[PDB]
Amino acid sequence: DGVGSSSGNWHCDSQWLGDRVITTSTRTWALPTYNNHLYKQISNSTSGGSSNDNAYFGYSTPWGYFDFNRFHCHFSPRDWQRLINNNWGFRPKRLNFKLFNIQVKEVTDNNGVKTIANNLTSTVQVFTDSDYQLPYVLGSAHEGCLPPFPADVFMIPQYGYLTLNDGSQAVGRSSFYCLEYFPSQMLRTGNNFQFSYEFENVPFHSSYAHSQ
Amino acid sequence: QGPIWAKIPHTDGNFHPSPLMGGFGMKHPPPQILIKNTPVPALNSFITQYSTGQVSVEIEWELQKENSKRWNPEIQYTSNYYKSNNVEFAVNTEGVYSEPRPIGTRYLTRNL
Amino acid sequence: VITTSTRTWALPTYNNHLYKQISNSTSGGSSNDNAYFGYSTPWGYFDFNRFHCHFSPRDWQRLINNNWGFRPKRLNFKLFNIQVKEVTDNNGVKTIANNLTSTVQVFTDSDYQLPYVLGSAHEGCLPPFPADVFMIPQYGYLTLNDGSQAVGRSSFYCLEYFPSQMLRTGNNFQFSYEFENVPFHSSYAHSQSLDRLLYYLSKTINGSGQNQQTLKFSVAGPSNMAVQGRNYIPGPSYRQQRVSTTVTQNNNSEFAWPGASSWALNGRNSLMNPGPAMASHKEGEDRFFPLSGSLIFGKQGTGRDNVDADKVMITNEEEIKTTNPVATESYGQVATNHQSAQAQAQTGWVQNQGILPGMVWQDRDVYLQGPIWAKIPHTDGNFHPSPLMGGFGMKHPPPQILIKNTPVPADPPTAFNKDKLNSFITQYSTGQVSVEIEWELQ
Amino acid sequence: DGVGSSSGNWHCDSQWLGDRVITTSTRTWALPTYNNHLYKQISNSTSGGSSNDNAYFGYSTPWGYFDFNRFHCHFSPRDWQRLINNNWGFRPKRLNFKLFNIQVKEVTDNNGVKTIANNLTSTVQVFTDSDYQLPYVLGSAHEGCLPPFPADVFMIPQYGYLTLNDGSQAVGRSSFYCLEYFPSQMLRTGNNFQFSYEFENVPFHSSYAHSQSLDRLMNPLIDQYLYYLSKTINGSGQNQQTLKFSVAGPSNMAVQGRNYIPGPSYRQQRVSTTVTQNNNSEFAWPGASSWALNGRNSLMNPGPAMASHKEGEDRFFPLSGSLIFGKQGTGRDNVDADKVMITNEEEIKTTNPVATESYGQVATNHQSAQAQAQTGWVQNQGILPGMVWQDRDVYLQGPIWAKIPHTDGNFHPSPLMGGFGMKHPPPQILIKNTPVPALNSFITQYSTGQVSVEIEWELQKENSKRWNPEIQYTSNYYKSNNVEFAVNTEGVYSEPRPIGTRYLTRNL
Amino acid sequence: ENVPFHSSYAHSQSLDRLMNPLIDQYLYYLSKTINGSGQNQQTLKFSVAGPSNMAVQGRNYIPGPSYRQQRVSTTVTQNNNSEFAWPGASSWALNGRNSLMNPGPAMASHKEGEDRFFPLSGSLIFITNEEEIKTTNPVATESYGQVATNHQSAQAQAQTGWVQNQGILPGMVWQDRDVYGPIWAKIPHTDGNFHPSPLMGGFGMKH
Amino acid sequence: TVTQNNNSEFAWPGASSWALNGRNSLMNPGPAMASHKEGEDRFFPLSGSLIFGKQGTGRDN
Amino acid sequence: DIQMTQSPSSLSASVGDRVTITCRTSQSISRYLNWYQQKPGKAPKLLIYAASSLQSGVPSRFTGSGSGTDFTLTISSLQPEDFATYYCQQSYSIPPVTFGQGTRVD
Amino acid sequence: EVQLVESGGGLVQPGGSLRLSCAASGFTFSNYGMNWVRQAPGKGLEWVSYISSGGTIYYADSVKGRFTISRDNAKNSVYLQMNSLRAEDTAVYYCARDPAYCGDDCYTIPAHYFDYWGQGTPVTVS
Ligand SMILES: [Ca+2]
Repeated sequence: DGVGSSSGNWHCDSQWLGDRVITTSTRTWALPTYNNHLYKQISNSTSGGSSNDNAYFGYSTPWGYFDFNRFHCHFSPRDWQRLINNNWGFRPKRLNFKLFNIQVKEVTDNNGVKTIANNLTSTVQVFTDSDYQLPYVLGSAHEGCLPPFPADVFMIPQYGYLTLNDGSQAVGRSSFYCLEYFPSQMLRTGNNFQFSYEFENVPFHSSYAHSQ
Repeated sequence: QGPIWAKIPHTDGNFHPSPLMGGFGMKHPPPQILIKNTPVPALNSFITQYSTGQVSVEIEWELQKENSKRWNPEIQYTSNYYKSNNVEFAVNTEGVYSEPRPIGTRYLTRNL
Repeated sequence: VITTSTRTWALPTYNNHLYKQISNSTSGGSSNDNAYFGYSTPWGYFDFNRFHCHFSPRDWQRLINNNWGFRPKRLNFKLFNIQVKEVTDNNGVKTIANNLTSTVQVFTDSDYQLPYVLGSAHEGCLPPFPADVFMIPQYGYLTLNDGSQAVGRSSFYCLEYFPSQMLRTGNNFQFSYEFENVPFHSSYAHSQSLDRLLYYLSKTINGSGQNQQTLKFSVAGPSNMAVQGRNYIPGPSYRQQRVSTTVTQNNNSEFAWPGASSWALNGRNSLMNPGPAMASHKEGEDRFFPLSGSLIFGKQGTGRDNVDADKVMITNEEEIKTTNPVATESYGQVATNHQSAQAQAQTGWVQNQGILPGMVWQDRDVYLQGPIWAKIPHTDGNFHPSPLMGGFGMKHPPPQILIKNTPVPADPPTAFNKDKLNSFITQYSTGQVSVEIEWELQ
Repeated sequence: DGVGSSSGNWHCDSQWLGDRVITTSTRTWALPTYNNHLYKQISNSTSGGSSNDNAYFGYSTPWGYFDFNRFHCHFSPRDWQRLINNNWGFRPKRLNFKLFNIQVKEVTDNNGVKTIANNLTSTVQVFTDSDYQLPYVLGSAHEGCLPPFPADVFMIPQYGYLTLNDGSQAVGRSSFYCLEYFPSQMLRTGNNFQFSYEFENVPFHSSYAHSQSLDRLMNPLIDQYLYYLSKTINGSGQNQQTLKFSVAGPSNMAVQGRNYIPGPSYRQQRVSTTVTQNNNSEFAWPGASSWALNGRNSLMNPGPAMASHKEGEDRFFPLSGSLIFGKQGTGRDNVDADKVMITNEEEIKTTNPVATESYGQVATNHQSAQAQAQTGWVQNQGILPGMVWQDRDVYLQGPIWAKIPHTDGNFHPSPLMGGFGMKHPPPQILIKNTPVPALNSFITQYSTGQVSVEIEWELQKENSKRWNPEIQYTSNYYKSNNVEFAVNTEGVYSEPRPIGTRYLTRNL
Repeated sequence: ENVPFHSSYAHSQSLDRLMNPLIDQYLYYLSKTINGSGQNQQTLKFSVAGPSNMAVQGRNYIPGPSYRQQRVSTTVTQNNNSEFAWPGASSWALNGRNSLMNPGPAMASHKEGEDRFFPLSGSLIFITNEEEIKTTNPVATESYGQVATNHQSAQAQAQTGWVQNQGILPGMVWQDRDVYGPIWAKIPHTDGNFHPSPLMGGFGMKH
Repeated sequence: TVTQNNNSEFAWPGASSWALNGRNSLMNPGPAMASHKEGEDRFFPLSGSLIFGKQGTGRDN
Repeated sequence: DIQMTQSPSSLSASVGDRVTITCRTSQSISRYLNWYQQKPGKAPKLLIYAASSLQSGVPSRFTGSGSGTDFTLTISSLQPEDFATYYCQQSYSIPPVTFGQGTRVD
Repeated sequence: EVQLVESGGGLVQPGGSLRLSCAASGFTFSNYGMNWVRQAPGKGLEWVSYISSGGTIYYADSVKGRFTISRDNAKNSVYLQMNSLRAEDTAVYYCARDPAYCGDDCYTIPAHYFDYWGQGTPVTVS
């Protein structure tokens, strides 16, 4: 919409309404450039691969990703106390995601002194995989999720994946994924991105201890 | 501090798909969100570049209320009253935020 | 009256975008009386709570000469023309350049969920002169402590955990506020006095000698006005020590803290300042003032520490001496015993007196340099909530307005690292603030 | 309706609905015959009346009365936990009372063997005083309330009252009340009794502790624009008088100007838990804070609401300042300190002075060249404009309401033992067995029934933005011989410790 | 304008007798600090407050405020043989001028049983007596009570002190002065007042 | 308490594992099981539970 | 500081015998006397607290009686297990708690 | 069940400094007062210092001004910081629990008798 107009506001709080809780978290992120815009084959033998139990093969990508998959992302310690002392169970229902106030910078190294300035015409590419066609790395208890304390600024982790291997070599069935082969929304400093998600039906997590 | 969901692998069969590190197993979990900086050529030569922005996420949680007829009081999660150098779950003098202990969800009780 | 003030502000980055635990320990001051524990925040805040923010000296003259009373009604606040500057220091000299895409966060605390620091009479208010450019003060708060340590009941607030509006250079912010009904401040001096608005015991003895006891009663009349029956009595008193502006008269010792009147809370002594509203001096003595009993303002350019008496402006409350006792005097006398044939009547001086039925009193006067409102603490009970430094006490005062520069990180490394980013772009913002208050006159 | 048809059901539970709680309690009672159906003048000299401070005059009546005025009547320990951990305040709204399943018995003593049988034609008389015309004895923290544990069967206490006296003698102004001179509903074994009551508007009891103290309300980072008097002399010597002034700021916080001051105090003597530390003399009554009325000294108990001890001084307690409860099975007279539960209000220290400390100092003279500055201690301080204070806390075992005496004036009528002061509290409920003559000769007779009381409570929810977790009331995690707040092997129910309502926090 | 009805009744109960005489309290008090005899006999013993001892029971309300008056007997031989009408008077100072305290805060003129004593400036003299209010109000010629003056210890004995004047406390009740006399008074126009009812009796009014 | 443990390196040798296509993976955390018997708080399963780092904890050993 | 002296500093006895140990204090400590046994190298264990009471988990044979300045510990039906040093301490005058010198049983 | 295990101890030169810790398990540590007592080799039991739940602190006369006692309830540990050690400080130091505990809302009556103890740690000053 404009260079001098904000594309979104700061939302952090929890709303306790009856049988529902709505938690909102807003963080500030910083995305570098990974792999100098390259896809690179990675395996164990590059790192020396001394053990067969540790042998892997795969690819590292220039893309980053967002991970909110830990609980302290969404809950303050007081909201977590308010949850576990009063309730026998809980489960997620709806998800609402927003990405806004994009700022792209350019870095120049002239002799020893670095200099950083705005690049107003640069874009950021973002897409979600809602057909689940990429390898799914979010369920492996990885680092790089939004920080538990809202005042912390965090670095976006680099996306990568593994496929079949024998030792450090590949096999005919191994798959390669170009993430550019996915349509993705492009954003300049005035654009924003949002999408909404509906959790599929899951049983309540049982937050209680049996007395018998 | 723990994980929330996992993706149930796509397979012929599974038993009790609930994930072993804890949390909610799902065949279609929250989707992955991929992001990169579009390359700006200065082609292996480019302008050194990075981005920064605000990200906001919102989850609606459904609650199951405690119905119990237990007479005596429950165990509860509580802070300790006694004096200490720092407040637990707060910043220290250098401004570092720490989480002192892992907190589980199981305090209230039910009959088996 | 509708007053309007516009100013230009500059907002730095406070604490390198960090919350920090602070205490007397960090500062290093050992004393129990001054021990504290709390937090400092990256956030700044706006304070218009002094009168000279909204009033010119002529408007103040126009107000106090023609009116018996006044009190605020409505409020309107605007924040606009936001400019975010970045500072790049290259070798010797630093260059300032506009950052167009940066933001500035602002929110009001309208549920009163944060600690309320605007009632403590602090520096950092809008300056009295409209062409002055002021620095925005840093927000910080105190919690419960034991010595330099927190207890488990101490609370920590993350102001990032409040929804706030993010402003780029073209965006603006505004809100309006309705003052809750408060009594008109009295801005007049009573012409009459409480005692100058039936029989009494004139003589207990006939004359000199033995067994002269008698009871004689006389009419109370204009001849003797001390003994007449009265319906009302002056307000409460908590005595202050008396100090003279002529240094020779005062005792040659350090009695400033030792001789002070104070109150103890949880084992810590606090000076009683300014304290209950009392007359500064008796009629005819202008050289004496109560030790802690008055407000003392610094003159322009006055230093911070150990400045002489000609560098400060000591207010005097003498206007209220009609309904209120003198700060440096006892309230009166009481009987300490039962007289008898064997015992003379004994009396004692009342140094402090609480409320009695039938008291009337005046509050403390307000000044052009003084505070406007305070927040009434949220408690089971209070009496005459009007604040002791002067002004209008309110349970829902004008909300706090919190503002910070959104952190913009420098270039992150090329390989992922899980630590939080400590490397940021040096930055600050500036802009305009306008605050409009509607006042009601009596 | 009938001899073989029940007149009511058993209702005990709590319903947590939004901002409201509805508690219902049903108990089984037994009413004897008191005073052999007689009104009897009582006074101190009948018991010997050795002390003038203890002198009384009044009447004991054949009537009994129902008392539900303690909190554990209406709340289980779990419901009380559920209340105090989640809520900033509460207060009663509606009251609903029922008396049913009346059973009257007759007792016959033939030689040694007693025999008890039903008397189906006997009546019980019950009325409420809703015009408040009787002396109101329910706000005195007396025994005889419905038992905390629902399976206990309790005995109804005997009603009595006091009137004016001089010594043990009466005066012309003393009043006598015949409770028969009140219309009362009569009940046989098929009748039941009920009435409903609406609590008058009261402020929510504050079940929270402040997270700030009255003297720390300042911003620690910023100076005040006020100045204070730092130095009265330049140094050691003669003729060194000076006036120096400094900015009040973060470095010296004791001297800053403040808008509000702590509440009133009436000093208590300080007693230590460790016995050797205390003085070797009898000071229980001699060193006690008291108030005198018409020449009789009454102990000040518990008195104004004040913090029990300074931070870091757990052992000391005000002599009459705190409410002291007995443990289950505690004797009547001269029990040891481990048989009682001394509640301590240390949570109100933020806004209230310590009970065993002076309020502060005042100046006692005019200094001059020939006179040093003199100060003196304030042992008691009444209300000043600008004071703020917290009331006394309520406990699971403590009283709920009191009746505000009917007077020309009062200040902050909230009752000093804790709870909700009311001009029209829940009315007294009087009950007796109607005399059946066998006229000083009667049939020996008693009754029994079920009583259920329902109260609606309004809740004030906790809104806090505090990041870190609260203090909560919690049960002990580790093994023990018994469960706390349960029965032991002999079937006795005990309340192990007193439980206050203040856990959650607020800003000051 | 709207004013509270003047009370024209005498309480039939006293503020310290409001209890049920037949029943114990569930509250305990500290009965003994020493076992008995001589050296090293410290203890803490507690007893139930009940009908036998009515002084030590807990109470929800306390008597009203007091400012002590000097006591004067109608029998002249009893009074001290000196001039104390002005010197031994209770007064309040304003702007350096002393006004006699007349009639003063409403208090009971004398204890029950002593009718020959009256407050020096306590009662209106046309000599009326306020004894009706002795139920909720302290006696004008008596102390309000006692307070502790020190921290006791193994070294220091417990010390008390007499409260000559007492301001308002939370939980006080009191009666105003009786009307005989004046009817109404004007409430002064001020920032604050407490219980504006005039001290010579009658109805206070802002108009 | 480390002196109660055997004086040998059993972190990998004694660990429960599962094998897939000839590669041994540690069983972590594995099936959900109680960590210790009532009364024994000093024992923990070798790979049975989730272990978190404290703030400022290093990467290795 | 209250001084305590256990009278039979050393005691010789055989299984089944009745053993009696007493201590006396300089000033009365009311009913606050506690008894401990300590086997060599082990930490002491509380046997009897508050003069006449008995700690949970300790054999019924042990008994205690006394008040004021005289207290007695009486082992009944002595067994192989209870040959130990025994200590008496007073919890009356605090600080500081005082302990008896110690009595050995053979 | 209730266990106390204390660490620290071992040789220290006279005038030196040592820090004894006592780690507690099997009970809620913040509810109880903790004691250090010491037994000199070939000598009787002696009490050293006390700290209560709310932080009342006592020291023996012989030890006062030198040792300082403290507790950390997050680590379930009580600490004895011993400064200016002397050759009479050689002993086996024990950690002993005081059983008295009433609750949050009422005063606890300190028993000053110790139900549970540690195994002890030796401290040798030479
Ligand atoms: Ca409490």
